[PDB]
Amino acid sequence: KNPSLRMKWAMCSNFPLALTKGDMANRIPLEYKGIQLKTNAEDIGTKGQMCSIAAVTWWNTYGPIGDTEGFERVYESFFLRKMRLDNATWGRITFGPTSAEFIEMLHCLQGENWRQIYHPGGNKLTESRSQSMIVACRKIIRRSIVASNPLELAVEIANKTVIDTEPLKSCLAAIDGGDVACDIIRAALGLKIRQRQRFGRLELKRISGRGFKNDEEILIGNGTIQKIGIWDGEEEFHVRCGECRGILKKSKMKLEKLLINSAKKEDMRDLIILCMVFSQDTRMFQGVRGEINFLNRAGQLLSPMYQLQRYFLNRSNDLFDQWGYEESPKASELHGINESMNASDYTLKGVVVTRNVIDDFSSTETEKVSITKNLSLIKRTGEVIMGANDVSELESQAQLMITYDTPKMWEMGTTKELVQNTYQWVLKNLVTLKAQFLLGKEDMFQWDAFEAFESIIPQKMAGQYSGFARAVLKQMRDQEVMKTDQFIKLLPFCFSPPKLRSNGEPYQFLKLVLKGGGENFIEVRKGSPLFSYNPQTEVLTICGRMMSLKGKIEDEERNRSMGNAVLAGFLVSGKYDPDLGDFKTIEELEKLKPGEKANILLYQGKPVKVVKR
Amino acid sequence: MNINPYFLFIDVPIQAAISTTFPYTGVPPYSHGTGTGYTIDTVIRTHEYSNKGKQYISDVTGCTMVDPTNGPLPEDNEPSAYAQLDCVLEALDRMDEEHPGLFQAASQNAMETLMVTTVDKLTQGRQTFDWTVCRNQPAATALNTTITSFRLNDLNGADKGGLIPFCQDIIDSLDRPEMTFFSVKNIKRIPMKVKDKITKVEYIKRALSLNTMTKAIATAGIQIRGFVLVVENLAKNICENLEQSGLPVGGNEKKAKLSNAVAKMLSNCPPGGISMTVTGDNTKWNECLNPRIFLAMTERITRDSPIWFRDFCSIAPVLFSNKIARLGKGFMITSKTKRLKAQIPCPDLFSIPLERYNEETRAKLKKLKPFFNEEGTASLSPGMMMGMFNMLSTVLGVAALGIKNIGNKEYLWDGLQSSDDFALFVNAKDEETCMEGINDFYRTCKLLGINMSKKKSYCNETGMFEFTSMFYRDGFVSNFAMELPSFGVAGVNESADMAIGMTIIKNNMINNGMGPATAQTAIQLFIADYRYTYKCHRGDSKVEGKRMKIIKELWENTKGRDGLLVADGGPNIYNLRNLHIPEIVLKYNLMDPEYKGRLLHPQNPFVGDYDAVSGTHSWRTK
Amino acid sequence: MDTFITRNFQTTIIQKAKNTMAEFSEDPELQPAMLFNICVHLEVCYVISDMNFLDEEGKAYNLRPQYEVIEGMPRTIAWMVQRSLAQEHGIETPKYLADLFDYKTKRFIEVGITKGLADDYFWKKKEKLGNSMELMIFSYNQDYSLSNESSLDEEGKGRVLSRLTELQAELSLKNLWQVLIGEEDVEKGIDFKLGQTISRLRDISVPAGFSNFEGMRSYIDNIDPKGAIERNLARMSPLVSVTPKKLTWEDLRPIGPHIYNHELPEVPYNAFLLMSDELGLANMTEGKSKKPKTLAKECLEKYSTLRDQTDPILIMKSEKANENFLWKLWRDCVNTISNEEMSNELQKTNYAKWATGDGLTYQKIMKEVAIDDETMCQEEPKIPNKCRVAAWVQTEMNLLSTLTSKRALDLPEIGPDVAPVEHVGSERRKYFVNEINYCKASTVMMKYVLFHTSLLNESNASMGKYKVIPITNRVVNEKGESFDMLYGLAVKGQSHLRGDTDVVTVVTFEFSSTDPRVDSGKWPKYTVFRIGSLFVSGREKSVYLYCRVNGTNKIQMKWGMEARRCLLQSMQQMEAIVEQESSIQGYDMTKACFKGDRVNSPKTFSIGTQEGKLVKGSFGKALRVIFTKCLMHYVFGNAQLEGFSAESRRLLLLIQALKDRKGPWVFDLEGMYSGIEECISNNPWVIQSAYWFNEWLGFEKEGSKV
Ligand SMILES: [Mg+2]
Ligand SMILES: [Mg+2]
Ligand SMILES: [Mg+2]
Repeated sequence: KNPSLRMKWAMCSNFPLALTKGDMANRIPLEYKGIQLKTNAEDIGTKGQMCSIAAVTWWNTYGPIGDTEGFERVYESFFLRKMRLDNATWGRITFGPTSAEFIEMLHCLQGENWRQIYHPGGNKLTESRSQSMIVACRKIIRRSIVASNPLELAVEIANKTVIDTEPLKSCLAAIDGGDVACDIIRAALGLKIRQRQRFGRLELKRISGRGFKNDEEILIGNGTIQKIGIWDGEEEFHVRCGECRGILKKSKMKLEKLLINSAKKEDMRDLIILCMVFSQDTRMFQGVRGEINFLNRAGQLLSPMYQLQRYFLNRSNDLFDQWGYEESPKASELHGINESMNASDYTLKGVVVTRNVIDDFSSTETEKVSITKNLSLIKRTGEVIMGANDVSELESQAQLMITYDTPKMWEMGTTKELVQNTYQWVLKNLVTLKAQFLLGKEDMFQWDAFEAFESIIPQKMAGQYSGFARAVLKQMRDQEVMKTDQFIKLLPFCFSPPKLRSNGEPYQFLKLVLKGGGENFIEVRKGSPLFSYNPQTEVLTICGRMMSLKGKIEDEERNRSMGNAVLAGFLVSGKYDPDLGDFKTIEELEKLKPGEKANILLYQGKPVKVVKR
Repeated sequence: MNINPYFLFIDVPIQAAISTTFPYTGVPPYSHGTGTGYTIDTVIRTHEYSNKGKQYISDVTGCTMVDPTNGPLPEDNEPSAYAQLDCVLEALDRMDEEHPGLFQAASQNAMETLMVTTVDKLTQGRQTFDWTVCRNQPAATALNTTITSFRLNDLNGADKGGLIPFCQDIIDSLDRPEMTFFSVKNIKRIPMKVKDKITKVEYIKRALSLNTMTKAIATAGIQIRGFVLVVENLAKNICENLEQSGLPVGGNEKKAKLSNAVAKMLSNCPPGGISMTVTGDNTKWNECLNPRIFLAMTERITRDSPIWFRDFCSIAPVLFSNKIARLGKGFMITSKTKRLKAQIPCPDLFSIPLERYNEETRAKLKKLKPFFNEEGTASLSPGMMMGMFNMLSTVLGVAALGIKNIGNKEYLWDGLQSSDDFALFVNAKDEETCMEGINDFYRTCKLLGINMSKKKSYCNETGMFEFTSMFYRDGFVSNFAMELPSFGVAGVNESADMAIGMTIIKNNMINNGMGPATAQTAIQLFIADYRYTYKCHRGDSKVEGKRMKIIKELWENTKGRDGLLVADGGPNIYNLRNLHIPEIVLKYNLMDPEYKGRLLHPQNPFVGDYDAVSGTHSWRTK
Repeated sequence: MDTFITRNFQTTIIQKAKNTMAEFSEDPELQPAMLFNICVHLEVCYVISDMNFLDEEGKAYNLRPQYEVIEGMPRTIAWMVQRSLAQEHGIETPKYLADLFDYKTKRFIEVGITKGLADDYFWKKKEKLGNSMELMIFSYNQDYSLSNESSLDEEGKGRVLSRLTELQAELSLKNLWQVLIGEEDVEKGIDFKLGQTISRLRDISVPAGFSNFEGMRSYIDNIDPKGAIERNLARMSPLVSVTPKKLTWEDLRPIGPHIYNHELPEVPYNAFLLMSDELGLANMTEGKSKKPKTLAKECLEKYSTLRDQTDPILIMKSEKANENFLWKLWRDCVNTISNEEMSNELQKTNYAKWATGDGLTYQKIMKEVAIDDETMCQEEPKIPNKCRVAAWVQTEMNLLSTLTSKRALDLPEIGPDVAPVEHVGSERRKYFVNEINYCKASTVMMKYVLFHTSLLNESNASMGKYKVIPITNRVVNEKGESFDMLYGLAVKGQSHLRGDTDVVTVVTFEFSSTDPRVDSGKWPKYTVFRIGSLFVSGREKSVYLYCRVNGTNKIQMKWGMEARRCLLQSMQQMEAIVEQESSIQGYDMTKACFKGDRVNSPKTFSIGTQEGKLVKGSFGKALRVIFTKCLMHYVFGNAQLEGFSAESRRLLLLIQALKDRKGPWVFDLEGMYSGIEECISNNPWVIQSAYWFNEWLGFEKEGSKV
């Protein structure tokens, strides 16, 4: 009644797996490199041959290669599930108080106290170019926002971004579509974009009226005073949101008219909510009975208008409840919608659907807007038209491979592609890096590749790691000759300022761990799953992608011992003397008095001896 | 500084702070209420609450039956089994009034499902008593033994396939003058099958017997499962249409039920009035509910049904009103000076003077003597031993919650029922009338046989309560106990085990309210257990073994290492979003063509719920 | 199958039939033949009813039809319509759910579809139903059976037979005629008869006041019970009442005050292994996994002085212990581990039989001899002692929540995060493991789990002999070094049985640096020898060996192995705290709770008292305290602790209601307190929990006034 223990014991047995009889069953060798894969035993009556799990390993490694055509056809449902998952778009996760394609993701969509917004995808492959362009622009904006002087970083990254094979600038200039992020990037690169006011997902084009912002202290439903710039006077705009459009006529803290056309229910709801929030109706302000402290990915506090926008997008019922209701006229063209966007005469107060098609404002209006430091676009008149706050937060995977040839984007790796890129960058610039290093100049540590590398070093230990690496490099340079492999391995860690202990010496380490451990570590004195080197074949295997290291090596850095650059302040001396004691822990090594001797174990079979300087 | 854990409550609500106080939902290894002493205690307690009612002798079995129903009303606040039939009937009539056609629809649906059910269905349950061997056997084993022994007696109903003929044979076997069966005897020993015979009365006692469990403390035989199935189906059909019923619910819709109940009660409060909620506990729920009341409930529910279905439904409460409790292994008497021990079985409990039992057991036996049959079994006519009629008991509770008023007073009550757990809500004008309503509900419950716990139930203004271990406070919801994943692997095969583990984590975060971080940690722990059990650590690791030696070579040879399965030393790519996709399907696109061909070889010699892709890892073990 | 059903039946019919089937069947998609039958039945019903019409007085042409369709709709509504029609037309309501209602003759109608032949299915339906309702039987082959002449005419008949012929031809030519099932099989079983034994048992299962089951049946079926509840409530005694009382702070008194009685003994340590007093002998390695015997061998080689100590210096002795037996067992374990054999078998099995006390087992005899022997009596139950608070539980809580230099947790990886919820979970896990990686409780939990795993692994065929199970662990420090830690050796006894609950004796000898005489009342269950001295950082520490004869079983071994779920328990509790915090806002508050944002400062908790004043700490300290509390709850778990934790929840919720100003009311507060207090006898965790609850309740009382 304990299957787990039974199976654990069975796997520890010799031949626990039943084996069939046939040509393929007889292709398994009796034993591989001393491992008995199949039993050479004949059962008395059953004639049942057995094998070891090592037999399955051998079959998967060297066994005959069968044909794998039509495999996707048989298991089509599972591949459809994977396709739906991969093509899906992820929104935002909200805390506090169904199609079969959604029940699959129920575990990742609905929680007891949280809810995840999820838009399923699949076979939306026609417009891959525009989708990839918008994904790239959104990622660039997100990266640049968290940086001081976002405009400079955004323009620098956007020039080094390639979608499939065409530069992002070419895609932006050609496609002409996109979203707020695409427009921001275009105006950052000096291109031209269509002229529309932006409030979240709402595109506005004034067609009559005037407004003047007045600073005021308004009270909200939750009972707090907020400083808002209110719009006074009667204004009329053409409003659009996704596939829905309409006309909004508003006045001071009041929505007069909101004519719209039938469209997607979610899109219509978003349009109506954004129109209510933009109207600045006091009826909207009074409906805020929660807490509005939403921040942005930069960590800063959203402005009050966007605070209310986010709140009411999350909690739409709180507004429709405190929005009142009325009865629409029986005109054939005119209609009305309830809180659920249905056909009901009991419609919202000030909102009305219509049958006649409303002409879109999206005429060709290519213009050259001005972009400020914080990714805000302003007309020649000085009025801000869009900003970073209006960029959609939806996330999806690009249908075309996008490559950002810049270290600033390396942070979007998996902590293994980041290491791969960083170490390949060191190897490519190894000659120049070493030439600069052998001059007493240390600005090399400030390069952007090491900036990206520091993003995976534990913040607690980053200073100590950097101090140890810098001390080891200085020892390898000044007082002794250099070892190229250790120089490459320990250079990236040098970015952070040293965090030397009170003793005036660096923290000694046996391994340097990175984010997402288990196998993400660098051995200071031995090969690692993320960085290994062959001292004789001159091969630098980074994550199993062996790269040659011919020429950059030196003849004098081969006879030298690996133990000269394994601990800061310790230089190899003597040999493996079994008189001082066992292989001392690092703890003894830091505590050792200067000039003393110690024993070390570089790896399995290479003892050495060192002396503190 | 002295660390006080309880000070966490000074900064966090107690509902959030006591989340998952128990990491399990099963019985611990130490809190085991099993033994002859516990069974005798249950019998004495059950008859204690009904000793003011009728008592007579059974004309069929000869046991001493006690009937509390329609007995005198209680005069104190002790547990009472003296439910009044008229009050139960009025509650059920009002429940039918509030839901027109619900009783009829439930009866018809249960009847149709019964007409479609097959004898094979009495094999999905837990251990069952076996009269042939007088021992607990798995449902399939007991069913097969009963079918064979019935064929021995010329009762062939299981062959027809339908469950109704099998139940007909079950109840007709009660009229046989004497029943012959196959008994397994350790005749060195060996389990040899012999043709044994018993008389009608002994067989009747065996069919009404409920053995004690050792690994619910009582188990029933196969004679009653067929009828309990239909009775519980009828009860569930009634329960799923009641807004108060909350037992069938599970997952994120349980929180929805709690929130909807709270909001509905708050909205209907009188302007300027007060709404209170009582977190309720029931005392001796199992020991104070009578099978006679359940017979009356089934009779009222199936009023308009055809008589055959009415009788079929009445059979189960009939068989549980005449039940016999087997008292277990017996006691153990030891001589300290002689260093000797011996187990006195149940038939020989009174074969020695009671002065040789400790005080508590001596008193227990003194009280048990009247109801002690001279075979090691006691008579337990009143009470519902353990969970056997959970749906029907929930129906009775919800019927109690449907009265809503007494004497047309200034209060209205509603609530949630989950069998013996419940929450009450009372709307009135002030706390005084609210407590008046709570008192009236307590008295009505007493009249119905339900005993609210005063020592465990309490009250406070609506907006915070607990239901079925789920704490609700201002919308936020927490759980007191959660069955966190056990440790190990399912043990089927390395291909299936990954699917089973990932499905377990997925269902835990769907139903049991597991969080993202907890689920990711569970994934990590399961992968650790998987790699430990199947010796399939990563190919780039430094681990020695027979299979790991070849896994390392496979790692070195393969180029698309991210496509290798975990069983092949490949990386683990499971996260929250992709717990429903087989790992072969996940890694197909990244698999090397040669490795994919070898693994997906239709002619490999190894192959010979959860979703898995057949391959060299879907092997078999003898 | 689904393709044909979609093609030959309109969407409305298919959905209605699917609903009708799903009402009674929990696996509707596993039996499409039934679906075929119901959709055909609905087609026939519509054909009968859709066309035939009527008018006001008698015209069989307005919009009044002559057929009312009760089928195809939810049964709840169907039963209401059936009862309403029967009552309105003064006719009886059939006990079944009819298919149609004929308005010309005012009769319920049942229509049947027969594969074999009509006039045979007709009589079966007559037997099932009888004179309750008329019948219309139409067969696949041209045939019909009607019980009335004024019923369906020839045109509707021709339409329905044409439909049946089309379906039959399609089934025949698409090889699905084998799947068809006659309606008879759905009705299988209506002849259910009660025997003589079951009838007599039924007659004597009726409540008081009924002679036989027929009287009860008639009484329930005919008597209107209106007014029974109020009738019985008016004549019920006033003494039956909840007796509610408005709870106040003054009602909440300290629980289990007897724990403050200084005349009682203080609780002794009774956990399986030493938690905070543990001392592990450390030996660095390269991370390579080793056999437990080899790990112990190398660790004992590194410490030869302790291993070679052959004479005992007894420091403390348990009252009933035999220091000679224990020391000889310890020496046997050391010799067995140090030997070159690949087995962990003890050499002196016969001596170990009596050293562990396994030979002192009572001899089972025949029940007859025992019955005759008047000196054999049942033993009185062991009443758990009543003990007072001991400072060692508070010290254990203080020490186990601190950070150490070693971490025993190394968990595998998971796929990359792509969804925001996954990023939330990853961030939460990052903070949790950062705060918990080097907690002492983590290493203690891993030691417990590994020890119980070793105990269970050695029960395959080694339950009939004496083994030595090293108490081992593997840890890693911040510098990346890996150590094997040996905390002692345990000899695992032998149970001749294999019942999964038979007691197996484990004699544990654990290293420690704690003088047992400093806290005398903590160690009455242990016999302690001073086995040597150790140097750690130039400081000499005495090394004692705590020896104890404990017992366990396979279930307890599995439970101790499961003890690793305290990690998931703490993760879930932290998640619940963070989710409660983020419900007030609309976004995840993990970073704000842990590190603090620009708007939200880092969250702080009250972690204890220093000299009677509240002391605050970060969320990491609170996390460590939560983990330690979970670990101690698991280690000290028993019936008393389970009862205490299940019962004090109600008091805590009452206190929460008092704090929230929800105006709690209680019916039996003294009953609550007695139920809580009956569990405070000798469990150290329960007694310390009562102490902590009393202290925190005093603090809450004081803070309520302000
Ligand atoms: Mg319950
Ligand atoms: Mg409750
Ligand atoms: Mg029908």
